[PDB]
Parts: sequence; C-alpha cells; structure tokens
Amino acid sequence: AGLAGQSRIDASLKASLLRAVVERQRALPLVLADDAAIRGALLSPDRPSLDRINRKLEALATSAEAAVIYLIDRSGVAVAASNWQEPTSFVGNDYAFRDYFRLAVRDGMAEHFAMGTVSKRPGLYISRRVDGPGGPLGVIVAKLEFDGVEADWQASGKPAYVTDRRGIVLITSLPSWRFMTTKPIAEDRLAPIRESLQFGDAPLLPLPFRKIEARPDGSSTLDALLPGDSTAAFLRVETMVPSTNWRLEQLSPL
Amino acid sequence: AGLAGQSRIDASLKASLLRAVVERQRALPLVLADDAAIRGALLSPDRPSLDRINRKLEALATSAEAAVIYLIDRSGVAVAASNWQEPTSFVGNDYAFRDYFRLAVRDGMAEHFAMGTVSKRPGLYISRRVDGPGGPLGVIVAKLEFDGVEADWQASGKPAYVTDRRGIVLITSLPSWRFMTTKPIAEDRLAPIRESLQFGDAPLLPLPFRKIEARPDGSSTLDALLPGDSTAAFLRVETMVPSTNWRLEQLSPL
Ligand SMILES: [Ca+2]
Ligand SMILES: [Ca+2]
Repeated sequence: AGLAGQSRIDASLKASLLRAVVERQRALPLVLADDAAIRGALLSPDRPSLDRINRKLEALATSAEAAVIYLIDRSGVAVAASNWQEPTSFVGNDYAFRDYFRLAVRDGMAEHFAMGTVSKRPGLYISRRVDGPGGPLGVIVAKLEFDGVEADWQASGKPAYVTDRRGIVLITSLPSWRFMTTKPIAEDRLAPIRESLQFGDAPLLPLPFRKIEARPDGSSTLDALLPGDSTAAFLRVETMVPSTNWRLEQLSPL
Repeated sequence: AGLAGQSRIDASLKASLLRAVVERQRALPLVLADDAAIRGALLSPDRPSLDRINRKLEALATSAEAAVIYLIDRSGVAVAASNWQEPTSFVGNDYAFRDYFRLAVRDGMAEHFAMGTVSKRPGLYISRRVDGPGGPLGVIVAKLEFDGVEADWQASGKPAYVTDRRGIVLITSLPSWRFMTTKPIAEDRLAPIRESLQFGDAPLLPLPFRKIEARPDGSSTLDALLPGDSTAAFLRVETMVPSTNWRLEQLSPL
C-alpha cells in the first residue's frame, strides 16, 4: 500500500504541468484579443496590415510553441495565420460553424478539443473574441498540440492520460489509447461525439482494462495490455486537472 | 541509482513546469511592448488614454495570473498598472533605477528577480522596452510570483529550489531557504546583492548542507538541516531549467 501516495503526487505533478502548459497557451489569445494591430486589421484591413499580422502571428507561434495561431473575421473567415506561408495555410477557411468561433462570439472566450480538419492532428482549440466598438470584430485562436507533455509523461514510466467529462481519452502518454474510453457510452451519443471531435473515425472502444477493484481511496487495481506488453498488474490514480474540466489518470507498474 | 532515476525525472518535470509558468508571462510584455495603444499612452499621457490602459492591465493580469503588470514612462515614473484600485497601486511610483527598468532601456528586455519593494513578495520582473521613433518611450513590466509553483513543490515531498548563476536560491519549496546559497559569498559582495534583491535582510549564507558525497552519477548524497530539525539524509540532483539561466536542485530522502 506504498505506491498509492507516491503515484498520487506523480499524478498531481502531471496534472499541474498540464495546467501550466494550457495556461502558457491561453495567454496568447488573451493578449491578442486586445491588440491594437489585430484590432486595426479587423476595422480597416488592407494588404500590408494583414501581412504584418501574418508575420506577427508567425513569430508568436514559434515563441509560444503553438501549433497554429490564427485570426478569424466577423463573418467566420480566417484572414491572417501563423501558417500563412504553408500550403496548409488556414488563411481563407470558413470557421463560422466551429464552436471555437461561435462560442468566442457568444461568450468572449472558448476552448474546444478537436482533430484538425486536414491535419488529423489533435489539439485544444483556444479562442477569444476581439471586441469592436459597435461589437464583435472577429475571433483570435491558438491551437495547442500536446506532444511535449506526452513525451514528458512517457519519460516517467507511470503511463498517464486525460479524459473529458464524457470519459474520453483526449491526451495520452500512450498514442494508441488516444480517443478510447473510461466510461460506457450508448447508442444516442456515439455519432454526436465523433462530430464535435472532428474524428468521425473514433473508436470509443474502452481502454483494455480488466479486474478494476477500488481500493479504499478510490484508487484501483488494474490489468492492462499496453501497446507491448501482453498483460500487466498496475495501479490507477485519478486527479482533476486544475483550470480545466479534464481528468488525469496514472497507471503505476509493479 | 534507484533514487537517481526517480529524482532525475521528477526534477526534469519540476523545471518543465517552471518553464511553462515563466513562459506564460514572458508573452505579455512580448506583445504589450509593440501595441500601438501602449505607444500612444506613452506619447499622449491623455487621461482617457491612462484610464483604459489601467483596466486593460487589470484584466490581462487577472487572467494572466501575473501578480502585477505595469507600465513605466521614460523618466521611470510608472503610468498605468493592473493594481490601480488597490491602495498598493504602483501608479506615480518612481522605478527609475530598478534594473528591470534600467536594463530593459539599455538592452530591449530584462528579467530580474527581487523582492516586492513594498510587498516583500519575491518574484520575476519580466520587462520589455516600448520603442518609438526618437528612441525608447517606456517599459512594460509583468511581475510573476512563485507561490503556486512553490506549493506544488511543497506537496511533492522532495525539497527543491532554484538558483541563479550567483548561486543564490530564488525559488524554493522551503521558504526559509530563500536567498540561502550554494557557494559561499564574501563579506563585501553582500551589499550589492541585497541592493539588487531589494532585500537588505537576504540572509545569504550557504544552504545548511553537510557530508556531501558526489557520485559517479553527478548526483550527490548530503545531510541537510530541516527547518526545525532533525537532519535527514538526502540524494541531490541538478538540472538546468530550460530557457532560463536558472538551475534546479532537488532533494530526495533515503
Ligand atoms: Ca478543458
Ligand atoms: Ca532566468
């Protein structure tokens, strides 16, 4: 009964890093939503305005370690992007129907975890409205991908993964386990989830766990196959990721 | 060698986290210092101008979880601040000779660790030069405090602290170790350091470590005096905190 706590801090440590890596990101849209140059662009856009920003956002994505940062207009169209030089440049796409647009518009801020339309590449989409006098002038967006955290967490050998409240493995030190489940889903909500995750493909097959028995703590004994590794005795702890509505779980070996 | 692995990783983690927390703040001056309304406010000390900038910084700092974000003009007087409504408002205060001001003028930027000059709140002061034409118009400063990271650390059960290159502890899981040192310092270089921490009471003695064996690991066993007592034995690891000039040392028990 001695791994319990040890794994329990290991987990609080993981959640914690993940809090901070999300917050690191969140600042970008935060400063950018008020930015006079961002603002300028949206009232009176012209070719040099939008170029300055394309670069301002290019340098920022680099320094912020963001996958993509892009500015969307009032209509839902992307106007400037970090990836503007890429063939995958998001400049000109229609995001009007994405929740990170519409929720940023309704609320001032929004965050939604999804699969890039073309990238098939998982991310937390973070957003903020840009206020106009009059009213909304557009939305700014930053995409956090989490290969860095995941490669941190592989580096422990307590494997770990993060679920949203529907029980869905969004972020994982074990690639294969991305998008499986902790909780039972039923008929009704299977296709709808696909939808929002932009991964109609998704398995929603449950992580290969047998012999779940809840030790007093709400920590659990556990038999897992890993990618490897036919079968394996293990310990499961949980923690809430502060600043998010995600859950973290760490399996400790024996 | 069993503790070494365990502690090598945990410390690596502890840095990464520190990295994410520092980096969260780095971005605000990064952007603030280029923001036309930052500029205007410094070239047009208007009162609408300063009005706005005040809650602008209030809002950003609150979200940012920066402890204070404030804006100094060329003469060093601070002109708008997150905290314009607490009695501890930095507004009208002279910071003309603080290094964070002075070096951001001479160099473009500066990060400087020091005690709150009225608070006794230790923190990083992350500063950026507002250029104009004709030369610099002022500096924008975001102060990062470390109480949250110190509390994540208290929780881990492996005391850890960060030293600059001077050998001084700045961030520490054990509060009474603040401004204790790795290397002895000499009598008359105390003055200038106390003068720069903005803390004449900086104890600046060597950490109370004894009986150090350096390993083949380049980890080291040591005996430490625990605040209160007793002296427990510890394994010590070292890692550079990535993208700072800071260094983290972490003690794990036996
Ligand atoms: Ca969330
Ligand atoms: Ca540094």
